[PDB]
Amino acid sequence: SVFARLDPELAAALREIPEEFLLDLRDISLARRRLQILREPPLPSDVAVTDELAPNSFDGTMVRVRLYRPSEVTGPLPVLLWIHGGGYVMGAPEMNDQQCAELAQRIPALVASVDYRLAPEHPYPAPLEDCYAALRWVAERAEQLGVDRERLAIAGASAGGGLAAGLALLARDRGEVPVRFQLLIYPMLDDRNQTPSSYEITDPRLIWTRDWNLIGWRAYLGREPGSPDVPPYAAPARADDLAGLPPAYVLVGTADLFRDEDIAYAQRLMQAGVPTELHVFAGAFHGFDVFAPTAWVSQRANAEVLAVLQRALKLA
Amino acid sequence: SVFARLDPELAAALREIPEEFLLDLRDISLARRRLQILREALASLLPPLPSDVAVTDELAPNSFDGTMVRVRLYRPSEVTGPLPVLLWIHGGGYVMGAPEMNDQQCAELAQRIPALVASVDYRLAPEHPYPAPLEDCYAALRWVAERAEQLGVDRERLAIAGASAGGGLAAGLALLARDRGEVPVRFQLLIYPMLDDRNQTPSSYEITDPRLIWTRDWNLIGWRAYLGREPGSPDVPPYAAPARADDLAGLPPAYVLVGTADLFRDEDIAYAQRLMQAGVPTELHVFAGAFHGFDVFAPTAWVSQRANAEVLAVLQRALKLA
Repeated sequence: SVFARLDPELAAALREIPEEFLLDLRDISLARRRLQILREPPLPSDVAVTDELAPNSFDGTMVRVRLYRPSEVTGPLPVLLWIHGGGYVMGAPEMNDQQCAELAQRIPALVASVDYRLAPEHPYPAPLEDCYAALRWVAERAEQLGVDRERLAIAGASAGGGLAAGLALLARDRGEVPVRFQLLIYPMLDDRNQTPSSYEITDPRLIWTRDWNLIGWRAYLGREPGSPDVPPYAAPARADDLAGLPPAYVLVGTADLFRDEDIAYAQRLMQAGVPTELHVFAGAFHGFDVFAPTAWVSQRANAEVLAVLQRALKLA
Repeated sequence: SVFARLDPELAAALREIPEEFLLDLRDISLARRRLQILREALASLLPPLPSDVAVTDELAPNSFDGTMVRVRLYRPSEVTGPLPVLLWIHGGGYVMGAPEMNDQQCAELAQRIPALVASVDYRLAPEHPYPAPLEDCYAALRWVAERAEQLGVDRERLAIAGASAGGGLAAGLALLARDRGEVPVRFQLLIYPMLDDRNQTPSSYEITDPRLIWTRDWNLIGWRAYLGREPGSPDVPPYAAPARADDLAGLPPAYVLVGTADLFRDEDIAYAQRLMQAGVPTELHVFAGAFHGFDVFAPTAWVSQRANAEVLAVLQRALKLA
């Protein structure tokens, strides 16, 4: 009944999750250590996984970038900068090792996954400047990394899709690093929590609720959600001028808190002349693609993300 | 340049069409000829209709005015048990087209879903304005449901579908069928539907060159013919222009497809999002750099193949036995 608006296969996947495994953002610290304990087929043997460090001139820190290199392939590689989710307050690149290694192999591409700092300890702009530092490092060291600087895509899921959208705006405005494509998977990109869908999801059995969203945005901004003059890099839904952004793909489910902000952002990209594909999946919840990967709709989503990245990052 | 916003493979397809083959809606008889010529150019490049699909014509009674509506049936031979049914409604801006224009698409859907496909020969504007064309589709829907046990079809697996003007008629038919409460509809498949007469969305101003198939001016002429009133007039019924419908709750689950370079981009996105907000399960797919009719004008393009494969996959899933 909490599951009533879901694709029946997705409802069945969500029913098999024990109540004690669901997110509780009362205590960020517990939710994290509980999540990392939770997580723990092995990774492809033709993908080399290494950790590198990128200088961040924001505060002079070093950002860890986890690289996934397809060992088989020859010639220079396109690159996918991947940004993980977790509501700006949790997650690590390791949570997406499986997906990143699969994309490295199948695109094929060098996948560079950003170990960005978390809120509330490191609010905006720190986590986005971490992503920008990673992007700048890939671009600058392209020949050393054996990548084509002109085939640089950025991608993220949820909070990571918000960071990816804000990275596209920030990269465009700074005029240093060209970005070929942006792949936004159910991006968390509107702090205001005023869309119809932002009121529709309140039960923690649906993964990401309005209550979790308010806590995540409050931590990330260090300001109340919907505060005046939140920078467009922090909450891309607020960005007025979207002209000259990279070609985009946006995916979201109809049973996602972010349905309405994701549709509005994709439509505004289109109205600013940015080439944009938008796919809204019927009865799909937040994280359906990774929490229920055997569902017919999840397989369609995962096959499509691969197909659009193959096409976008393909040599001319 | 006119083709600047298009996927390069789609721009290549449109560059190949001679200027003299394009639609001119300022003369409806000329437009019907231009479409016959385009229809021949497209069909030229396609294989023959499958041999295992029987194509026949039947008549459905229309109690609106007592006329009979031709319904063109596409029956896959290799399936002897109960079939789902797809009611197909062709495009043509409410002023042109015939079911024969989609013989290839309907025969392939009948074979591949598989389903009985029933294609509506609705009357055209301006000779037969709203509501006649929609009541023709309603008469066809009612006939399929009533005759189901002799057609050998499952009336609990009845989908309605259309392209462009046919997608407007399909959306209007879902509303009319919901409100009359006689015939349950499992699914509505709307391909770049023409469903807002008001022409006030940003995308409705973006396409003015006839080389991009459907322009603002063609849209205003089509709507004017269909309504028998100026487009954007007050009180246009929601059945005639579904974008105007206030309450979308209880409509059949939906699939909506449109390209970013379609006049209908913004009305299609808005209709799909309003379905989702009314609790109707809805899939929306907007294809980057795709023009109006990209799926039939440029079927070999990568984006066209993805669109055609997805329409099939979605219908197979919506119409399969539980």
